[PDB]
Amino acid sequence: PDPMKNTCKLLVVADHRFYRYMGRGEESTTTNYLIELIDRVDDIYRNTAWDNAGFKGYGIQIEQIRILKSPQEVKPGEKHYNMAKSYPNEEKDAWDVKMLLEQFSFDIAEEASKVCLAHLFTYQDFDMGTLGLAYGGSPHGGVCPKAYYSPVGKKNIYLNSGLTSTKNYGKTILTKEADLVTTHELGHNFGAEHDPDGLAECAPNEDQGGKYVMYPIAVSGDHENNKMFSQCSKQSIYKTIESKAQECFQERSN
Ligand SMILES: CC(C)C[C@H](CC(=O)NO)C(=O)N[C@H](C(=O)N[C@@H](C)C(=O)NCCN)C(C)(C)C
Ligand SMILES: [Zn+2]
Repeated sequence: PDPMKNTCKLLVVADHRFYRYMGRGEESTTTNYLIELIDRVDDIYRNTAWDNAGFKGYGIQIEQIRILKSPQEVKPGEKHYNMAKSYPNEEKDAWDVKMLLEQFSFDIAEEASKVCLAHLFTYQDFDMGTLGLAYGGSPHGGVCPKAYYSPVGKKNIYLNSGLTSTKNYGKTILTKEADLVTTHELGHNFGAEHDPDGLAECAPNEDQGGKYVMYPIAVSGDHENNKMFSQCSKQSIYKTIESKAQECFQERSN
């Protein structure tokens, strides 16, 4: 690994929802939560041997934390990821998660072109227990800004983004749970797809340590494998990490 290029710098954004409900309406409380979360998530990444050998030391660090203290005032018909109402159903507490990710990508496109990854932290109750979403490892996107011209948006947007909500079923999720969501979404950004039941090695039984972080069904984090990447995820991220490090990875600060 190139110690000069082993860290994916992040642009972390907290919308007014997160600021109010998670940060208690205080910058200090909001940034502290995020700084500590990314650090724990980083511990997972830095310590992972993508090649089960010496290809490790790769992780994430926050470059900028943007805090949107109040909803984004918009003109009728116009939408923004930080606006007060949910879209498309203003009656629901949350946006359709997919449309929200696209909107976030559209709105922070300018800032996203200057970073390895952009991650939105919000506080809205997504339907059917969904906690987050991200580009990369699908059916393109992920680490390092890749342009995509949006016909509807009339500009280039970048697919190096993801989001995490710390609210599910009417309550704030446990910090141990939030860590898992971000690790999983960032996992997608790093190229990992979900672990398939078809490969036991990548989706063990509860008596074998449980499932790994990229399993599609949320894992409380009370089982051993829960906060680790399976061999399937490792292989994917390993392939991705190589062709990408030189492109946008930087040197770890500290
Ligand atoms: C951290 C997890 C892995 C993220 C995924 C979504 C995903 O794959 N993001 O990239 C999720 O929220 N999964 C939900 C989940 O497991 N949520 C749990 C809390 C749930 O609703 N469990 C009860 C089922 N009614 C689904 C969509 C499966 C309901
Ligand atoms: Zn997923």
